[PDB]
Amino acid sequence: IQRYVRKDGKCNVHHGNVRAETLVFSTHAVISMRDGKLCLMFRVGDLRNSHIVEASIRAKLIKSKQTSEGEFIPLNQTDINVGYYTGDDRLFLVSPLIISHEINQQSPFWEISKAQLPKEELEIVVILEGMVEATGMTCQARSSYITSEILWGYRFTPVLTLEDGFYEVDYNSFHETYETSTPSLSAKELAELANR
Amino acid sequence: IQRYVRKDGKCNVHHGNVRAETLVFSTHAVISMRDGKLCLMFRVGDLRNSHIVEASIRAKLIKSKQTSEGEFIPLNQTDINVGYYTGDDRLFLVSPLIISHEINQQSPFWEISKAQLPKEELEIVVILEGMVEATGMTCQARSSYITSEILWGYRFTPVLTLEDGFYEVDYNSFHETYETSTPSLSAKELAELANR
Amino acid sequence: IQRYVRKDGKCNVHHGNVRAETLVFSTHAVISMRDGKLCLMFRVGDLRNSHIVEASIRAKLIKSKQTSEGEFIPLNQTDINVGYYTGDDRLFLVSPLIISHEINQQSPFWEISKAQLPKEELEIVVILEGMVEATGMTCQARSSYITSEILWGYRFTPVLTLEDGFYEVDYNSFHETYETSTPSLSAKELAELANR
Amino acid sequence: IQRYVRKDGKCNVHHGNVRAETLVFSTHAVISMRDGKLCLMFRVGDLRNSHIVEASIRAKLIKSKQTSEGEFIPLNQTDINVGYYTGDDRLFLVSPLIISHEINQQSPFWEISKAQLPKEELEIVVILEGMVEATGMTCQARSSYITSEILWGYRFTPVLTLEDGFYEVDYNSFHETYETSTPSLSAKELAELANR
Ligand SMILES: [Mg+2]
Repeated sequence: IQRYVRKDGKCNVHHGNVRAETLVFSTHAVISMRDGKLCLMFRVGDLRNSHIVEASIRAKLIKSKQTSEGEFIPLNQTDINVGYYTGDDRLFLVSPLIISHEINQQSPFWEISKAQLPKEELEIVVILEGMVEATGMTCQARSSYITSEILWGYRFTPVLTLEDGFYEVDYNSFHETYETSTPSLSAKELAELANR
Repeated sequence: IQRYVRKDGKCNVHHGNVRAETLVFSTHAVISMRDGKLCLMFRVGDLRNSHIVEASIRAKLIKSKQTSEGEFIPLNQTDINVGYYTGDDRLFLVSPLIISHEINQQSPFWEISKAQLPKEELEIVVILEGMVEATGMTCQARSSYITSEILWGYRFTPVLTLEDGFYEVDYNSFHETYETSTPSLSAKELAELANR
Repeated sequence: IQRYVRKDGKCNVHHGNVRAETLVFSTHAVISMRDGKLCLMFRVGDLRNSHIVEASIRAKLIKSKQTSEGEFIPLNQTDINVGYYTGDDRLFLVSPLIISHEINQQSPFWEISKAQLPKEELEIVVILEGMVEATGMTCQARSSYITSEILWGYRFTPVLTLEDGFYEVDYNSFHETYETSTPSLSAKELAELANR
Repeated sequence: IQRYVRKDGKCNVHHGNVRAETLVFSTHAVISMRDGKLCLMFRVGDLRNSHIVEASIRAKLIKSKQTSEGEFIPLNQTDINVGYYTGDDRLFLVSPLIISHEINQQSPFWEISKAQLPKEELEIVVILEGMVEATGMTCQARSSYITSEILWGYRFTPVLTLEDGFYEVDYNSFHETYETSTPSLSAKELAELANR
């Protein structure tokens, strides 16, 4: 069993690193099943040459909406759950990670089906926050996924491989994704169907 | 669909910006229905020329009170819920936002009706907190809404408009508000009535 | 109605202030009823000449204990609830505040009666944390309450008075406390008795 | 009763201290019963010559996994509960502490028995985070526990002793541990058995 982190806290990624370069999110987001739940996921890269202390991830849904009373909100913001409750948004960013927002009753994608997706006018804003160990200062990295950028029924290619006592990152695959069998019903719909 | 945030994280607000100027809250707060719940809301502006990382919002109710045991607390503080539980107080401040505190059983405005409002001796203190990307340092901006400053049965004028691939802010409307049909019962009261 | 905080965010405490001096906790802690719940409370002062951004309060119970399996923990730590869940530990420190830990089933003082108190070998450690606006840096102030320092059946004298459009703090009363009718049963006990 | 923390906030540990040296986690982790619940625990040392403000602890489980849909995640991360919900991960690090993750239904060790442990391919990554009072800057200390490093059915030797009005730390015992009667069933198993 090859350790990921050594006893003295130095990680075993990127042989011969030194722990500006900007951080990178995947260009696309994918939606597909993980242990019977539908999930929207996007990938978030590390910083090749520095740790990010107190790193956290959050996402906003930006979407215009009209309240049952006729109030119209341009570009309304609401928070997408990417680990907030269990502390799984407190990232340990030492190699690219797939962040997953599980689509449940409280998720805004609850009723969005495959067909219905390309119709919706929305944008996921993703936001990484954390203190760069090296620099001492607080960073923020952002990115965005509009409708046409969320690929339904795909999964992220793995990029992490163990080679000679270090784990190397094939950054070429970073944005690459592949197709997999995935129902085209909405989450709400899978739930109804399952629950009888 | 015109993006709000570009792939590399630069937002599309305030054409030709550069991301001291002080931040601004609305002068008044409004109370009115959103999807069948009564809501107290106030607006909170952005910083025209800088992002605010790890920006959060909180509000205190300052109100003198007497405990059933006769203890009298001058200017007692209690926390107003403006997204604390779901992470909707973790703001993405890139254009003025209406913050909403939904008036539920645990809200102190639960039993405050329209008539009853101008009678109560209270003050909402609003507090924005966050690190100014530019400056590196932690900012705090505060403001206040006393009774006469909460307008019952109004809504905030929208200020956000898309113009030629950027979203511009009509800062003139920032404080402006308009009237709308709104019941004059208290939340507790609407709840009773609805629940039979 | 004299405002506590002005529209531009400047508070109306300590006429002619300028917003080292150390922060101060009360020398004693008191235990007494507030709206039918028993409460341990201690007072925590402000900084006469500076705000404290992102100010929070927490408390630890330090008490030696033996697990049902015979493991003996010297000076075991467990967290005392002083607003953690509702965000009432996120302080707005602009005049001395009484912090209250309500003694409920999950509080370690649940079964501690008046008689039983002076028998217990314990220490409350109180810890204020926050960034000094002036200094830019993170402060921590601590203090402690051992058994003999928790006064049962008392209340904190008020210190806050409005004088000519500013609220002045009578710092003399800061530590002073007074007696009030308070049952000498433990919380667990009041609960049983009440619940029949 | 010898105080642990004095009225003015100075702690009574390490006679003649001055409040680089690196922080230290125990080399091993132990698993054993505390008040009828099974617990994985590891020890985390203080900094002999400085306090750590806003100190927090978190742990990740790193373990490769395959989703019921065949997706294979190398070195999957999931958060281990070490006080997140009650605020017991907000440490008061003034002498080495045993951090305890109670193994319940939501813990990944739920179904891991004594026999089954040495078979599993996993790694606990532990991460201390906090601002060094002295230095002004944010620190991160990390360490790791692979399978062979978690000792089943052991307890941490105590290291804290009161000597002449100060509490001294026998740093020799810091990593030392001892054996105790402990069932070899998994938590899930003890639960079933107990619950009839
Ligand atoms: Mg911070």
